Amino acid sequence: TVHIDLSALNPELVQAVQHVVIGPSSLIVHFNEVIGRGHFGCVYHGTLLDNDGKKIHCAVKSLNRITDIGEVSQFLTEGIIMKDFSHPNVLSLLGICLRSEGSPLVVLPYMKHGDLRNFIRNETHNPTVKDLIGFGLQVAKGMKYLASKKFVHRDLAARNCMLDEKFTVKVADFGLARDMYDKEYYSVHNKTGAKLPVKWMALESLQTQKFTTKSDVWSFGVLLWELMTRGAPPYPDVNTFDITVYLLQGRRLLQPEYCPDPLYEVMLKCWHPKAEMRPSFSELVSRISAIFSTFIG
Amino acid sequence: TVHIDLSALNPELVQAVQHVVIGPSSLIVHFNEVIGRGHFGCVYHGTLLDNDGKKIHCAVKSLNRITDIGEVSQFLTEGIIMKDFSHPNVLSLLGICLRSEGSPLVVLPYMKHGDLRNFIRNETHNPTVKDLIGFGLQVAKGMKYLASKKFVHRDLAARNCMLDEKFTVKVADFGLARDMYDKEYYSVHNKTGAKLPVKWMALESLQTQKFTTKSDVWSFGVLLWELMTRGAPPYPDVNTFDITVYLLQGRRLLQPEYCPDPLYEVMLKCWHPKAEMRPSFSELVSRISAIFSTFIG
Ligand SMILES: Cn1cc(-c2cc(Oc3cc(F)c(NC(=O)C4(C(=O)Nc5ccc(F)cc5)CC4)cc3F)ccn2)cn1
Ligand SMILES: Cn1cc(-c2cc(Oc3cc(F)c(NC(=O)C4(C(=O)Nc5ccc(F)cc5)CC4)cc3F)ccn2)cn1
Repeated sequence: TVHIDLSALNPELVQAVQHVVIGPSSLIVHFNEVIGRGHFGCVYHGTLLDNDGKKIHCAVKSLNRITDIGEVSQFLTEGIIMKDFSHPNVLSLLGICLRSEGSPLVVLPYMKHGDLRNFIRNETHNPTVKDLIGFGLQVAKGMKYLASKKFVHRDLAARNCMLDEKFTVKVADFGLARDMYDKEYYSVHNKTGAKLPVKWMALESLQTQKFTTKSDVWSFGVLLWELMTRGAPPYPDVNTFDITVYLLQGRRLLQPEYCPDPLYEVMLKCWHPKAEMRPSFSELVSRISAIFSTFIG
Repeated sequence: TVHIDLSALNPELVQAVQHVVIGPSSLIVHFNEVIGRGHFGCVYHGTLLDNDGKKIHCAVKSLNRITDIGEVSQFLTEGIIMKDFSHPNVLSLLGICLRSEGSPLVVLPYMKHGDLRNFIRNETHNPTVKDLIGFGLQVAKGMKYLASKKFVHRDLAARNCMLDEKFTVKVADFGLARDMYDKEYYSVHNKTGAKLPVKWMALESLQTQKFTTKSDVWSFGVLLWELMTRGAPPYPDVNTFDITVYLLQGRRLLQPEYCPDPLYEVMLKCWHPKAEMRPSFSELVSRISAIFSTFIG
């Protein structure tokens, strides 16, 4: 039971939400089929009805246990941010349900193969080295696009990239994760306080808490490493409190077994201690494209 | 076009600069908006970004026309000297940009009301006698602090005190000045040779070119006089070449119109021909505090 005063929301926000509102008899939420639980609420399988009558399989993200109007606001703006991107390697929005009674909803296209991290860890799938380089390239393209819209991601990692039925990677800001044998996704970050994924963070972000596109580039480097190790945890035998010093000493993730030398060289350029010396996403797309092009497998 | 060998700088200096480094990701230099031109280079309006997102209005001091590595060194040490002071009446440092390619930068907080001399001369502002005594007191407090760190200023005068949006005086070593109708600051001292502001200098400094805290006390006396006359030039009818003799004869700046007797008495004690007989800044803070406290206006 939720009653929301719509008049207490920013009116421009409400108007933006109206441009992507979902029809009254188009969405079915399968409460029986949970995808995950977060601090915000639940994510369900759902079935949206096309402007024609067609049945679209989607993921319904629902806001539950609401305590204040600011929480509704943030939920809705996150939704609106992703409405104004349009790129095959960035996860798109199907719609939003905002009513004065009941949980607000954000509806997303269903991603057949879930998150990229569980996919590359899954032993039934045998993604080849070339494939993994392919996935890293599609990610670079998504970040290249987002960096062109001056959007800073802050939480790039394999767990936040989804993978669709055509094996297209959609960069996303899911915030949830799951284990190999878990049926359901759960929250990665704490309910309150800053989102700090230490082992994906740039040296300067660890020190100053300031995130930039150039720090997304670092996280990408780490994301590449995940791909080439098929989802190994980074710096496993290092405590999250010692990471900073470890980096300051000049140590870096080591070359994974079947990772090509020039791709590992890309990862290092991503981890350059000076941000402005790291490559842009545009340069990464070109470098990794060249590598992919000349790779045999 | 300038390229600097960082390895040719003292390594401790470079390490100190690292503790206050700014990212080329955070500073915007408005080359279109010049504040002043000196022999070192230019000062621009600029916009620095807070460690997460806030836009800070600053002044960017840039080193241009560099001929040798010693010049870079001095520029940078001046910056570092002012990083290790911390006092509300001493101008602080926002940061330094030191890169191999391009002009080195020192970034400072923007002072809404510019230098103290132009402020008290400005007829749109009607600072009362009490206010002016207030400004002199804030200066004494700044010098008191600097004298406790064994720092000798050498060039204290109203033109080198800045004034912020709360009307706090920041003692500084700006080195620049401007006229009532000039839109832009210019150099006070010659390109080459010693910085010698004759009408603010202690008798012994005029003779021996040695500067001490006790000679800063003299300059302060003169600075007080500027304040009480709302920025009149000192010894106007005296040539800079005859000042020494004039002082040797025992003559001193006269009592300004609405200056209180006991504050003028403070100024004289500052101009005592024997340095060790002048008051310390700590004594000046007490004396002027008492005067300010019992002043009605
Ligand atoms: C088999 N399987 C299918 C699934 C499955 C699970 C799904 O759940 C979600 C996935 C998300 F990515 C978000 N994301 C979000 O809610 C937001 C988001 O994506 N932000 C954002 C996006 C792109 C940007 F560039 C920048 C920001 C608004 C935060 C939510 C979800 F519920 C969805 C589809 N499919 C899981 N397993
Ligand atoms: C409206 N308006 C605002 C403005 C305006 C102009 C500004 O220009 C500057 C002011 C300075 F004081 C320095 N100072 C310096 O560069 C140094 C300095 O201050 N050293 C120092 C400082 C304090 C000490 F106790 C001892 C030494 C290193 C020499 C530089 C500047 F570019 C800045 C802000 N605001 C001018 N008009």
